[PDB]
Parts: sequence; C-alpha cells; structure tokens
Amino acid sequence: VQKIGILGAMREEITPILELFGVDFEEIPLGGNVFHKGVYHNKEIIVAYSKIGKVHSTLTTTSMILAFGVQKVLFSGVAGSLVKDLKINDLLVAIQLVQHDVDLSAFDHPLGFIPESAIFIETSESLNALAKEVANEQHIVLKEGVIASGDQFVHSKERKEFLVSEFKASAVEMEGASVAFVCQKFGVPCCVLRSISNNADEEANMSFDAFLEKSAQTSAKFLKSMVDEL
Amino acid sequence: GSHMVQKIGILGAMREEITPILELFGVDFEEIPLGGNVFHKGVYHNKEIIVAYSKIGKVHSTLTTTSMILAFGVQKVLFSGVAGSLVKDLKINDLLVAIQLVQHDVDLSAFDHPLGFIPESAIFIETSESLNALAKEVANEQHIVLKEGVIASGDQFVHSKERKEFLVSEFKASAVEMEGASVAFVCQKFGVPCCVLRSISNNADEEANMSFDAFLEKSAQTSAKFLKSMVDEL
Ligand SMILES: CSC[C@H]1O[C@@H](n2cnc3c(N)ncnc32)[C@H](O)[C@@H]1O
Ligand SMILES: CSC[C@H]1O[C@@H](n2cnc3c(N)ncnc32)[C@H](O)[C@@H]1O
Repeated sequence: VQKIGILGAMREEITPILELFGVDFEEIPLGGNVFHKGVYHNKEIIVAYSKIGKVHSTLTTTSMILAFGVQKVLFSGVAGSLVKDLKINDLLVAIQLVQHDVDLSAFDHPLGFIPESAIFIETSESLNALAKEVANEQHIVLKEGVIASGDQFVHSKERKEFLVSEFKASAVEMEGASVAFVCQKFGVPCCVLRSISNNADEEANMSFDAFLEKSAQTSAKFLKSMVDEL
Repeated sequence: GSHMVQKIGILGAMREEITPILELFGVDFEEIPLGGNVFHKGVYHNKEIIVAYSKIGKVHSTLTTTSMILAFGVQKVLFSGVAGSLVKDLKINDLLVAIQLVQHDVDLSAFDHPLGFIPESAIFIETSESLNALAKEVANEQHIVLKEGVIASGDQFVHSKERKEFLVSEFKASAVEMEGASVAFVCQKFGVPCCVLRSISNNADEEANMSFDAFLEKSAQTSAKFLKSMVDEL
C-alpha cells in the first residue's frame, strides 16, 4: 500500500489540507507533533505541521519517515518573494534548496556548505515533473526556482539581495531545505511547494498576516491535485 | 520498560569526537548505517551503547538524534565534543556542562518575538538535572574542574569579537557550538534525558579557526574521557 507524508510548518498551512481531503483522520501524537493518519483513494496519508524552523522541520520529517514509513513527502506552505517577478499568491516548486544561514567560511568553505554535504539540495525529478504536468493540465501558473531556507524571517532588502546574489534564490522560507535534506538522507522522494505571501521586505510581517490564509489555501489545493494523480 | 537492558545513545558531531569514545569503551561495535549516519552498537557494563557522529550543524544533529531515539530505542543521550569559549574563565581544554541551551541564530523579531524564540516552543531548552548532577559528582571524584552554564548553538562557526559580544549580551551564554541545542531539543520532545558536555578548543574570536584545528583532537579526548567516566557510573 502507498504511504504519503504531507507536511506544513504551521497549523494554518495544514488545516485546509485536512478539510480538502475530507476523510476521517486518526491523531497520533509523537515527538511533540500531531500526525493525522487517513486513507484517501487507496493511499495512506500522514499529515502534520512541523512548527517553524529547521530543527522542528527536520525532526518532523525524520519522524514521518522512521515512525510512519512514508515513501514520498510532499511539503506545502507559504514563502517570501526575493525577486520582482515572483508576486504575492504565485505558486513555486523548489527545484533546489539551500540552507542560507550556514556559515563555515572561517575554514574556507563557501556560504551554505557543510563538510560531508552540499550547498544545494535536490528534490525529486519525477515529483517535480508531476507538479509541472498537473499545473499544465489545470492551466495554473507554476514557477520553478531555488528556495533559500534559514532560521530567520527575512524582512530587509540587505538580506534579500544577499540571498539572490549568493544562492540565486527566488523565494525564502524556514523549512524547505531541511525537509528536502532529510528525505535525501533516507532516499525518500520529496516535493516542496510554496505560495508567495510577502516580499521579504520592511512590510513582510504585515503582508504575511494579510495573505497567510489565501496563500496557504493556494498551496494546499495544488498539493491535493498532485495526490489525486499519484 | 525501565526494567529492560538500558540503551544509551552517545553522540558527537564530528568523527574526531567519537573516535576516542569507541576506543575508550574498547568493546566490539557493530556498524549500522542509516539516514546517512553510521551507528556503532556495543554492550558495555550490561547496558547497550549506541555511538555516532551526526555531522556538523543543526539539521545534521536533529536528524541523527531523532534516529537514535526512533530507530535505536535509546533511553538517554549523552553528547560530547568541542566548543568555543564566550567567557574569560573558560580556557582551552576546560569542561562545561550545559544547564540550558538556546538556538542563538533564530530571529523572528519581525513579529516582535524575542531573539531565539519560535512560536509553540521556548528560548531555553533544559537538560537532565540528574545527569548534570552525576557530571558534577564525577568531576569532583575525578578531581576535574567542571563549569556549568548556558550553551548557544547555531549554524555559523563563530569567530568574531562582535558575535561573541552579542551572544553574551542576549543569552548570557558561556560557550558556542553548532549542535547542542538541537540535540537537547529533540531529546526534550521525546522525553529522553539528555546531557550536553563540551571541552573548549577555541575562543570564538578572530583566530578561532587556528585554535580549533590545533586543539580538536586534545579537546575531543578530554570530553570523551569525561563522558566515559559518566557512563561508568550509570
Ligand atoms: C512566522 S515565521 C515565517 C513562516 O512562513 C514561512 N515564510 C514566509 N515568508 C517568509 C520570509 N519572508 N522569511 C522567512 N520565512 C518565511 C517560513 O517558512 C515560516 O514557516
Ligand atoms: C568545524 S565547525 C565547528 C564544530 O565544532 C563545534 N564548535 C567549536 N568551536 C566553535 C565555534 N567557535 N563556533 C561554532 N561552533 C563551534 C561545533 O559544534 C561544530 O561541530
């Protein structure tokens, strides 16, 4: 039987996913997270929000894999735009992710890099193609790009520019790279989707609040459409 | 069940921090690969010991600790390795036990959260009072000086006056490193007692890279020797 993990960082990112799938869920508490286990179209789905940031999201991903045996992980949630052509409510699949706050430059390493790892983490080529196929099939605009993930909420042009020049990222968030990383370590196909809710600038906290619902819904509905195709 | 053979997890971040541990215990270890890590499993004084280095940084250490707990059933986690000093009385080679830890690079202040704070969590993470007390007893017994304090963890190697100043100011931390808070965090989430031990290898300032390289093996040995002394009492 197929087992799919479905992740958000915040409760508001998973509420619409629980509603849209519509089925009964069993709540299973583990490691401070609540996993919702259900059956949908023959597939077992396990849904949780990690809580914000890289440690919470690493922990939740690793639990989904080791404790619930998921064979794929789909992540949905909101992000800040780093570049002028990514506008509020746009949807983006991350083709590669980076931990933008990693700095071992004292030992001559480039920013983002840790020994025994890589700067850019890859997501699943087959699931990214599925995302593209579903967006096409539905006439949805789906952007692709690099997402930078770090443990700060980015709200300044100074940091925005650094992210774009250093890592060529298009959007910034606090969980994608860690979720993708954990899945690579365990050989689990991963897809990370984000909807834009802010421009990661002085006004980002206001915009984040005004568009959280609409942006979380946009990302949630697309994830469901992918699962309908798996 | 607490009546079963006890399983202890012992963690470092780099291979050099666990090489002396495997040697000090001196028993046969089976190597088990999982999640990009190698776990070394042995039996020592009628307890099962599971030893691994996570690789550097918060993501690597969160994943490895979650594996030790979930895949290996550890019931206590002890962490040993090296750290940078933030205070004058913590000198190269000195031992520190972390009473609390903080993720010093967490910043959601755009929403007026205090630095280090994440919604639905807390700034400071606690470790095991009983294990910390055993460390203090073991230090006394073995004659070693053992400092107690706050450890700040983040995903940057700190090597500046200005960053050390901020860590002292904001968090009153005594040392800095890249894994402790994430290990203690995962342990607290699963209800597993955790002790974080560090030996100083550098002063977290402009020459920190050179001092780190010079003292990695010696400081890792000091921390490993102390961790073994702890296990010999459990
Ligand atoms: C309340 S902290 C921000 C949350 O939304 C995502 N996010 C949205 N916009 C941004 C931004 N500008 N910088 C960092 N994270 C963001 C993050 O992944 C985190 O879960
Ligand atoms: C090589 S990156 C530094 C490694 O040693 C620890 N460490 C020692 N000194 C420091 C320092 N000054 N800043 C950050 N981490 C340090 C960290 O936990 C990490 O595994």
